[PDB]
Amino acid sequence: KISLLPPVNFTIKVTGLAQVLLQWKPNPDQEQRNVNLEYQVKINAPKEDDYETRITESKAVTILHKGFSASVRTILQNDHSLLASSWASAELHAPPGSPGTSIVNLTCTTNTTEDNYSRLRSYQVSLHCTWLVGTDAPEDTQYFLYYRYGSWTEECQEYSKDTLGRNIACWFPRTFILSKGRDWLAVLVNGSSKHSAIRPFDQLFALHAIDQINPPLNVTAEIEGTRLSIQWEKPVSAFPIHCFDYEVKIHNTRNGYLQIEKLMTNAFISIIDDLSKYDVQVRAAVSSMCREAGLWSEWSQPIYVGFSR
Amino acid sequence: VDECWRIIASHTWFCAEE
Repeated sequence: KISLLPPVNFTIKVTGLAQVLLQWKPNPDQEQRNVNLEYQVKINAPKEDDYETRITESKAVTILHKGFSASVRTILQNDHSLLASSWASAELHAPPGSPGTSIVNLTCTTNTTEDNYSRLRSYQVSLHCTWLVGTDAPEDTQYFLYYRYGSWTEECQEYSKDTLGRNIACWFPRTFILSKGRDWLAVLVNGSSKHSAIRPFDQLFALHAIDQINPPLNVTAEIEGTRLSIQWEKPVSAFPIHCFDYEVKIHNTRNGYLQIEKLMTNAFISIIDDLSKYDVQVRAAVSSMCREAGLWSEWSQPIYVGFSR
Repeated sequence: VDECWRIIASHTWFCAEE
C-alpha cells in the first residue's frame, strides 16, 4: 500500500483574451515513466469544472474579470479504485478596480451579409455591441472593446457615444468571425480614467446564441382559383439551402384564422379559400442538423393575396 | 503542444474548424 505525490510549480498564465495556460511539473519523487498516471484539473472559480489530461499543461477558455482559481492533482484510475494525491493550487486575482465601475448589460449581435460586387462572391460577418455605463463610474472614464475569435484579436474603432462622450456601443462592419462558425466569440471591455481604476468586463458568446439570422427575401404568393402557391428564397447566409427550418404564417385578415406551416422546403402549394384576403409572412432558423438551436429570423415584411378583385 | 482548448463554462473540448 502506497499513495501518490502532488504536482509542483503549478502556474497559471494569461496567454490571451479569455485564454489561460496552466503549467506544472511532475513531482520529482514519484515514479518517472509510469505512463498511466495522469493529472486531474479542477476549476474552483468562477464556474466549477473538472477534467483529465496527460500533459503537464492545459490551455483553457474562460472569462477572467471575476478572477480565476484552479487546482491540479496526480491520479491513477483503476476501474475498482481511484488513487489521488493532494491538490496543488493556483490563482489569478480578480483585476483591480473599485465597485460598480464595471460595464453592465453587455449585448452582442452578429449578422451575415455579402461583399458588394465581383471582388469575391462570399460573406462577411458584422458584429454589433451595446451596453450601459457603470453606475458609479467617474464621469471621465472611457471604455474600450476588444474581441477574439480563434487566433484573431481586434479592437473596435467605430463607437457610438452618449451625451457625456462615453462609448456605449460598438460596430464592426467586417470581422474575422466565421459565417459557419462553431467556436466561441470572446469579448472584453476594459476602461480608463484619471481618478479611480476601472473593473474590466468580459463575456463568452456561442455564435448560435447571437447570430441574427436574416429574413427570407422575395416572398411571393399567388392564388389561382382554389390553389395557393407561396415561394420564397433562402435568406442571406453561408449555410446552404438544405439547412433551414421555415415557418410560413398565413393570416386570414377577415376572421383572424392563423395557419402556420413548419417545413424545410422553399415552396408551399396547397388549397385555400377564394373569398378571403390573406397576408403571408415567413421566417427562418438554422436546422439542428447543421448547428445547435439558435434564433429565429424576423418575419418577412407581410405580403397580401386574395380579394384581388 | 497537441492538446485541445478546454471550454470551461460548457464542460467541453474544442479543436478546429476544418
